[PDB]
Amino acid sequence: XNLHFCQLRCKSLGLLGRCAXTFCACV
Amino acid sequence: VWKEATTTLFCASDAKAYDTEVHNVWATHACVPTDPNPQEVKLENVTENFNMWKNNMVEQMHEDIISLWDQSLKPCVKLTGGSVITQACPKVSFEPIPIHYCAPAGFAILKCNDKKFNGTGPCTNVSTVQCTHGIRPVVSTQLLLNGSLAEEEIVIRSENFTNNAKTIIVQLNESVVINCTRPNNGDIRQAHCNLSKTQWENTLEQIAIKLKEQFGNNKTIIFNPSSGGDPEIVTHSFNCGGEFFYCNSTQLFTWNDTGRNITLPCRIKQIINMWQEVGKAMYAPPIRGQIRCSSNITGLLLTRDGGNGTEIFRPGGGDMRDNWRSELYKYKVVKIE
Ligand SMILES: *[C@@H]1O[C@H](CO)[C@@H](O)[C@H](O)[C@H]1NC(C)=O
Ligand SMILES: *[C@@H]1O[C@H](CO)[C@@H](O)[C@H](O)[C@H]1NC(C)=O
Ligand SMILES: *[C@@H]1O[C@H](CO)[C@@H](O)[C@H](O)[C@H]1NC(C)=O
Ligand SMILES: *[C@@H]1O[C@H](CO)[C@@H](O)[C@H](O)[C@H]1NC(C)=O
Ligand SMILES: *[C@@H]1O[C@H](CO)[C@@H](O)[C@H](O)[C@H]1NC(C)=O
Ligand SMILES: *[C@@H]1O[C@H](CO)[C@@H](O)[C@H](O)[C@H]1NC(C)=O
Ligand SMILES: *[C@@H]1O[C@H](CO)[C@@H](O)[C@H](O)[C@H]1NC(C)=O
Ligand SMILES: *[C@@H]1O[C@H](CO)[C@@H](O)[C@H](O)[C@H]1NC(C)=O
Repeated sequence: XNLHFCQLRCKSLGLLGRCAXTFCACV
Repeated sequence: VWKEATTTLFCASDAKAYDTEVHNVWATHACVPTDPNPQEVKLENVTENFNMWKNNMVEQMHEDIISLWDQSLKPCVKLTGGSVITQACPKVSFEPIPIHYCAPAGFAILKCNDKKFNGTGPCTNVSTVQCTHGIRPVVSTQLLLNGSLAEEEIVIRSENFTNNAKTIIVQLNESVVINCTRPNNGDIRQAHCNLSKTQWENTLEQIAIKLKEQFGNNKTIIFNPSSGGDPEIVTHSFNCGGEFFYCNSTQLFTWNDTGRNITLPCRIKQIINMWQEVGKAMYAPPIRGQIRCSSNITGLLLTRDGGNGTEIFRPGGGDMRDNWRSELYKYKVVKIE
């Protein structure tokens, strides 16, 4: 993966989110 | 020549009808017996291009393992797309077995035998086989377990090393044993993993040499823990004995150039993000007794930060296709005539 929510969560760490298959991964 | 083609691969294994472990049960219905008369045939004066990053064998294995899990490991509650299903959720016996992939009539599996092989481009030592070697369908993040070792050196592989968004698949040439245990007994969800500190440190040093060879000998190589995201990928997650272990890998991935065991703290979780499809599943609390798996670490999935002087690598994974790729990289299917 749910990309929007992944980006939502990672951005609050100062990182972009991206999918890793069906998982959220911060970068 | 033999054009790469998509076909119905079938599977073969040593599954036993009398074994209620879930891989055995699935295989009993879905697979044939392992080939009793294997035949590899060297193809003389044949060069063939491979591309491990676009190999339909990977997609077929992926769909088989999803089916195996979906039939075998039933959660009590599953949430997908805002819809909830609940069902009976018995605990099961779970220990992966090797599965072989086989080409039917009119098709062949080609196998690259070159020692260096980076996964893409021409191969000058090619053979045909009826079936792949036996591959255990291990679902995990960060570390690749119980797989196949490189023959004489560590090899690192990526669809594009210069692109920091592409996962680097590391194949070790010496495995490092890891023992993970939820003790028989306290806290039923508390577990841990032990591995040799000197073996792991020597492994990191050797990977770093290979990363330098790829990125530049002026580079200083740093490993750091995951930058964050789902627990599944921040930790080393895997299934042992039917329970989902989430192991803190910070100690494995905090390293720069300048006791005897590393003990990783772990938790058994009931609520997991699914790998099969986007959603969450809830399982029943762990069984009683000692829950223990002893595994060979045979490879790793890394990501590189990119974006100077230094290169930081972090543990990765998540897309299980790269796990399948780590074993299928030397094979492709072609249509005869
Ligand atoms: C080609 O690969 C096979 C299997 O690994 C090996 O036995 C054979 O010696 C190789 N041939 C050459 C010329 O390298
Ligand atoms: C693998 O080797 C080929 C040459 O055979 C090379 O062109 C290709 O770039 C390599 N793969 C990489 C760098 O990912
Ligand atoms: C673990 O590695 C050792 C040595 O590399 C090997 O003998 C053993 O069969 C491996 N176990 C599995 C399950 O692959
Ligand atoms: C494993 O590969 C490394 C290179 O990465 C090499 O130094 C070492 O001798 C190899 N050892 C074995 C047992 O294959
Ligand atoms: C590899 O990735 C880099 C960075 O995205 C890109 O500029 C380059 O063109 C890629 N090489 C290919 C696709 O051959
Ligand atoms: C892992 O367990 C095996 C026996 O199953 C043992 O020989 C080995 O020493 C253990 N390794 C660690 C690091 O605990
Ligand atoms: C993992 O272990 C490290 C080292 O103690 C710690 O800093 C980190 O908080 C741990 N992660 C979690 C989720 O507890
Ligand atoms: C690795 O293989 C050993 C031997 O079959 C097994 O006990 C262990 O559970 C396996 N590990 C994983 C993660 O499947």
